[PDB]
Amino acid sequence: ATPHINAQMGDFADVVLMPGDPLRAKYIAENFLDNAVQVCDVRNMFGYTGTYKGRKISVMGHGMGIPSCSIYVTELIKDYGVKKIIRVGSCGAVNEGIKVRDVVIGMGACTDSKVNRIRFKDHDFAAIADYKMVKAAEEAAKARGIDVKVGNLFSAELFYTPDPSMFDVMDKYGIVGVEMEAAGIYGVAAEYGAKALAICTVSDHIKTGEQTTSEERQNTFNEMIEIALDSVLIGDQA
Amino acid sequence: ATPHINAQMGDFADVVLMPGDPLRAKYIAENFLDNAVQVCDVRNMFGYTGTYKGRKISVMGHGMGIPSCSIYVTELIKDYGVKKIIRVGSCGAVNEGIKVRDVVIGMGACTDSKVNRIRFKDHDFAAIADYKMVKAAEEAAKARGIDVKVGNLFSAELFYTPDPSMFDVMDKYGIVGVEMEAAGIYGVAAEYGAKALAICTVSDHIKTGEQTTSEERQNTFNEMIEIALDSVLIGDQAGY
Amino acid sequence: ATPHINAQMGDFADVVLMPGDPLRAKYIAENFLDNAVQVCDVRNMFGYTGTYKGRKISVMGHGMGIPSCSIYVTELIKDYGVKKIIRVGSCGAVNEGIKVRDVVIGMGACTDSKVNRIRFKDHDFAAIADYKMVKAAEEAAKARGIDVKVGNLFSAELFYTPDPSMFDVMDKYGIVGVEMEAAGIYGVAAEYGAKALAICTVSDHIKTGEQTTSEERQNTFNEMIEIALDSVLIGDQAGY
Amino acid sequence: ATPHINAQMGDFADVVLMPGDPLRAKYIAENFLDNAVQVCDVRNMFGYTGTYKGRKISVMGHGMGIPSCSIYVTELIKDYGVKKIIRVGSCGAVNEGIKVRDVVIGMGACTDSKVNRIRFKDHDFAAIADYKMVKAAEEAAKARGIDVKVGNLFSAELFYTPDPSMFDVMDKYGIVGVEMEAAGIYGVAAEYGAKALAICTVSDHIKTGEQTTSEERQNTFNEMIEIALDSVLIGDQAGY
Amino acid sequence: ATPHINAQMGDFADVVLMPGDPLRAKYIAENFLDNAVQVCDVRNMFGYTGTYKGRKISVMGHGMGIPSCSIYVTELIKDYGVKKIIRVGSCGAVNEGIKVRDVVIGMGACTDSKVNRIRFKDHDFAAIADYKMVKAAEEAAKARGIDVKVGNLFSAELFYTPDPSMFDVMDKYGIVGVEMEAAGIYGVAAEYGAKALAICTVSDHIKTGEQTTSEERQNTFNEMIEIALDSVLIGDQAGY
Amino acid sequence: ATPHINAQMGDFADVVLMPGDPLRAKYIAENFLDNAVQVCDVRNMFGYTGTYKGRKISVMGHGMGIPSCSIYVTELIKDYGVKKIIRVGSCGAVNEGIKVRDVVIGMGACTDSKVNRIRFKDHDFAAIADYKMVKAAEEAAKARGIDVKVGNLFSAELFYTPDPSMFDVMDKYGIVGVEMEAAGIYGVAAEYGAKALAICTVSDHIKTGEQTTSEERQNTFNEMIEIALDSVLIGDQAGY
Ligand SMILES: O=c1[nH]cnc2c(C[N@@H+]3C[C@H](CO)[C@@H](O)C3)c[nH]c12
Ligand SMILES: O=c1[nH]cnc2c(C[N@@H+]3C[C@H](CO)[C@@H](O)C3)c[nH]c12
Ligand SMILES: O=c1[nH]cnc2c(C[N@@H+]3C[C@H](CO)[C@@H](O)C3)c[nH]c12
Ligand SMILES: O=c1[nH]cnc2c(C[N@@H+]3C[C@H](CO)[C@@H](O)C3)c[nH]c12
Ligand SMILES: O=c1[nH]cnc2c(C[N@@H+]3C[C@H](CO)[C@@H](O)C3)c[nH]c12
Ligand SMILES: O=c1[nH]cnc2c(C[N@@H+]3C[C@H](CO)[C@@H](O)C3)c[nH]c12
Repeated sequence: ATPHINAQMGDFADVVLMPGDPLRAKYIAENFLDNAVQVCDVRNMFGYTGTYKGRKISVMGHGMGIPSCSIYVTELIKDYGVKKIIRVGSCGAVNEGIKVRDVVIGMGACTDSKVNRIRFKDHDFAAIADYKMVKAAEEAAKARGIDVKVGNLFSAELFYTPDPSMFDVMDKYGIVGVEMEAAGIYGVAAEYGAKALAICTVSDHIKTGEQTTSEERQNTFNEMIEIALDSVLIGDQA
Repeated sequence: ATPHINAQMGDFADVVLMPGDPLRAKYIAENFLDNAVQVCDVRNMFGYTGTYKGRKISVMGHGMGIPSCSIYVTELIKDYGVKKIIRVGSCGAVNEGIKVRDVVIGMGACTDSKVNRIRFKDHDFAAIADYKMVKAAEEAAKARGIDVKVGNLFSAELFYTPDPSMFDVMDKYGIVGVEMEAAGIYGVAAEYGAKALAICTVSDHIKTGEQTTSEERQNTFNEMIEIALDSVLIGDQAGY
Repeated sequence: ATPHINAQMGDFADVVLMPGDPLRAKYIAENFLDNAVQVCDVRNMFGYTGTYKGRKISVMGHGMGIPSCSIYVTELIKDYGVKKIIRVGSCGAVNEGIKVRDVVIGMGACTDSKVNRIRFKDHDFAAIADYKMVKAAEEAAKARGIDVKVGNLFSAELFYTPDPSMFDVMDKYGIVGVEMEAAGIYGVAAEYGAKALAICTVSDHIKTGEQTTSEERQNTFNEMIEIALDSVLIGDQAGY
Repeated sequence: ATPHINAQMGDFADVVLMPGDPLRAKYIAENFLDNAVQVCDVRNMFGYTGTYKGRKISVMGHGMGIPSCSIYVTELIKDYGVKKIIRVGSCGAVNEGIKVRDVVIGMGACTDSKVNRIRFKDHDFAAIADYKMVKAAEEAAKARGIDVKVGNLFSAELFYTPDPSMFDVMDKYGIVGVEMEAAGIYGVAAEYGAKALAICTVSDHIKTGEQTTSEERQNTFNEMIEIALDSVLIGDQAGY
Repeated sequence: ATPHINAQMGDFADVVLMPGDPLRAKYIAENFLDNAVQVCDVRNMFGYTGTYKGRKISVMGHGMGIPSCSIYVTELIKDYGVKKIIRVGSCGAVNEGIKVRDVVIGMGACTDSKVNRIRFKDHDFAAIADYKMVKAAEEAAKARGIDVKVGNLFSAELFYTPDPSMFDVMDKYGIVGVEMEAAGIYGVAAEYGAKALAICTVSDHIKTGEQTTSEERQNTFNEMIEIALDSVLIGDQAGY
Repeated sequence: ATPHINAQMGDFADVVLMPGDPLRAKYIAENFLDNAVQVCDVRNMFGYTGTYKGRKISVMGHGMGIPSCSIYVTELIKDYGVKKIIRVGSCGAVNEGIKVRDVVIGMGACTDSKVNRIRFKDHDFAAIADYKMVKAAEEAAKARGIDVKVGNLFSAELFYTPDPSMFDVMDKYGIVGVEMEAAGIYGVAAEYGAKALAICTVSDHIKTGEQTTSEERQNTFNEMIEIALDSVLIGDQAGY
């Protein structure tokens, strides 16, 4: 066991879906997997393993923000043999053409965190997803007739930002959604030589102020989950 | 409600103890407070309000790392009228003379986060506790005969750091414990005009490799909790 | 006319292939395009427009390094209506699994340049290609039976670097090739609302020392050219 | 013996009061210590040793600015065996409720200098005073009925700042005074394993433009001296 | 041969004039040198060697921007035995009193590039010319009755800058011209132990918007060439 | 009067020589100027005005380090009408061919200070001397048969540096002397539109350990004083 995960090697599948909300992981396990079993619950950070169409798949919360998800992702990779991480998150939109409930896929993630500069000799690391995982997710979406935008996320350090003018800069630069984790997840994946992807559902609009309820974020973002799960199967086939 | 707390204004006391672990907050509420009631549970981040020797006090988890605790601390101050935050955390020691289960108090907190540079025009903001809160914590510890070191914490971004040589730099500079939150909490406190303090129990020795179990971290760090709660009463005194 | 391009609006197609070397552009126009006409030659930076399998396409050199290519790409987009840029470059390999003449596609581009920090309030801009352009290139490669790797490039400021230890960091982080341009091109595309992709042919192995000749770089990297041109046709398909 | 101090080991007490102004050091020695003797004068930077209530105490100027004071503080600690440094300085107020002649105590010191980034791998070092020294000064002030604010100083590089908008930022973040030294002194004390504290008298109001005369700064800031001296005796107590 | 220069040792003189434009190099070689022969042409980057009043002199393009010119200048110095580089460039004026066709000499060059930080442990390297080269050029100009301003250039990374407000900062600080190369050439010269100088003719006024044609930049900036060539002879003198 | 200078407009000449050490300023005034009178003495920072060969000249200490000298030089320029500042300092050598007592001239000054980044939007300001002042000083030296090196100083923040490996980088980049002021003085001069120069006598060798005494630094660096004063008269010449 680790300080953060009360599980043993083998308890996780080699692919893990990760929302920041452990109650969304519970929702995913109970409603999309067969034979689901809870495998960890330290700090209430619930993780589960079950099967989807014959395929062993895990789902586990990562908490909010880069330093939180970095602990969980690093442990899964280095202690539990995990090969692929798919973050299944929420995000706030800054572009007028991107609506609440749209699904976006972060091929890259910008950030105002220092973590990748710490890794990368204070130069610019382009925090990117694994291409084949991006392609598999886009393809899974198309097959279900779900529209997705593939582009840059922005992984924010401060949800309550003292610099809101930066949202306009994000919009100008084509950022598809604001969250707080992907750039960190992609940094860990590169560091440890694993593969990662972040898929998010727009849960609020930073410009219009439109919101979803805590309950909707927890229980109703089903399209991203279907896309994520199908993309796992597509990945196995190639 | 806010996106992260399903409570109403008035539901929290004006002072809140905050461990990173919502199960530690549950433990504190159930074992140290009278009249305890759970006031929130979004994302499993449990928060409670009760009384300690008659004084209304809340306790709530803040999650791990600066971006997480910044969310919760900001909301408590700006949305729930909270005046004082006492982080009751764990930490790793870098100094050979600081032992697992030692209690330390962060008058200041160093960090490798960018959050305070973002706030402070890319200059060095010294992330500090409120002085009277520090003094009250130290004097609560003295009364109970619990030894404490008061000094600099280091709030790390990366628990699994790619730069372990930094630990010896921290030690050379007198850092008393490594955690992942205080510098962010002190930044929010200054930005929003409130007061904060971080008190931590050493749960790991970073030099030797010693690590307490998950369960120990959750339910057995009683000294810091006693100090924290007594410090609230001390700090309430007229003219303290 | 601009200071760097003596051409008229309309003289370029809405897609432009850009090698660093204006003589590689000449090679491409003369050997891969039909009815090519030279449209510019300021500073010996040759550009041409012709057709490929009926589709109007331009090819123009961008010189070496981020500041050079930034000028040409910016002008093409803002002054010449160009919508899509495909850099067709060379690069150095840092991974021993990657060989001279391998073709790599930069879905992202790391850099030690300050240009994106200048644009992006000193934060980390993830300099990325347009996804549909990456997909079209990878599919064009497959249709030709050409192996490719899709990953991070590193756009270097100093070819003669004072810090060769950085190559090992690049390799550890999975950089598929070192060049000097993509991160700048991707920054311009995003700043000006256009689309870009960099495909490169490995021309040097930085670990082993293998180095192709100038003539080889100029006239013999055909596979990347084939992939770029084919990818334009794929990218044109309605609904792609 | 050192390039900046023409004294011998033993000439300084283990506690040194340090104003920036060597003439304020002379004022202090002549008016607050008994039997003070001058022990150094290189570069006109006067230092003295005498007794206060029989207790050996030194006072010596440190010049203006982080690089100047760092030289002197470093030498005192590493070459003259000094254990505690109490800066007795002036400062400019940025908060309207803070007045000329108010005494402030720097539990922390923010800065726009690069010196601590140089020491601390380019991370944020929270430049803090020694806690017991803060507490002793605070308590000495209360015993004399002198109000003091305990909080963050801001140690500035440029007295004539090109960025006066930063003063508004300091005020919003609760900075109690602007001086030019504490963050550097605190950085030295941590690097060399000693203890330090900065106590300052407000000599300038940065918002209103009020400025005391050079005469006043040199010979009339008596309260901070009384507090500093009393705090030495308080801090000497075995179990303090 | 190198990947950028198809010449051998001995093909270049020990002093090389370098415009960014290889066609300006051709112009110089054809009209100001005797018996100029073309010694390289890779990537269309023309270089020539002839004589001026019997003295062996080379002229070669360096392309646009710091990363491009760094390649060529580094190769000339380390692979071709070159001792002195004289950039003969264009530049944009930011001062009202500096006019198109004025000749300026960069004793130093500011920059927004990261290259010298990369070289100089992230500190500030003052990118400066060789003093005697500055003196020879200034004296050559005076002997010709040509007025020159000697001061700081600014070597820009982005010609199409997203921060035009920086031009006013340059003007306030006395920058005599903005180009894109000098700070990088000066860093290479210092890194490799050679000597360099940048002399530039104002081709654009950034404040007034006035411009010259590409043809003018290429074929008509004669005063800087005459000054540069005269300065080589002056600088050759024993005891200069 | 200012808080740092107890003099009135007119008390200073329009050129001021400035050592860091106010006792060296006294020495210069008493032994090199005619009819010198002391014009200021706040914080023991002695300043004087007299004549050299009939020319009105001032000499005043600036203290140690960039923040200290920035105060005095800024006041001299903006409050006392000063046009030219000649720092007459000491420095440490890092190159094995530069010896104690050699005289060097800082045409540029590198620095690890943040001051010019603060001024210059976080870019690289090349902190340079005024060209005619450098030329006049070099030519004054030659006329006295005094050999001088003209190049980059390094203005250090931390005399007791925690990074002595930086000295090798300085040597590799051709730094002629290490002091603690020039880069600051040059930035002030540029900010306020005045002119400055730093001439320094090597007072110790950072590589070999060789030193000079406090008394030698104060009273025996005559060559640099003679050069500085002579350079004033040369610089006054019409048309120089
Ligand atoms: O406005 C926003 N800023 C930053 N992140 C988010 C997200 C995505 N998640 C939600 C959660 C903070 O609410 C953190 O894990 C990032 C939704 N909306 C926003
Ligand atoms: O070894 C350590 N490194 C960094 N932080 C901590 C802490 C403090 N908390 C505990 C939790 C990570 O275990 C995060 O909220 C920071 C205990 N031990 C260590
Ligand atoms: O070894 C290398 N380092 C950096 N870039 C390149 C490239 C790519 N191009 C080629 C050209 C430098 O030769 C510049 O445009 C970058 C090939 N090899 C290397
Ligand atoms: O207005 C101010 N700005 C910055 N520092 C100070 C100080 C403190 N000291 C005084 C002295 C500059 O006068 C230097 O040692 C810093 C007093 N007033 C001000
Ligand atoms: O307006 C300008 N900004 C930056 N550089 C230049 C130059 C000097 N050269 C010209 C060329 C870019 O046109 C590049 O090599 C730098 C002339 N005008 C300007
Ligand atoms: O070794 C050295 N490091 C930095 N500066 C100096 C100097 C020049 N002055 C002397 C003085 C520090 O002793 C400060 O004003 C800079 C001489 N030697 C050294």
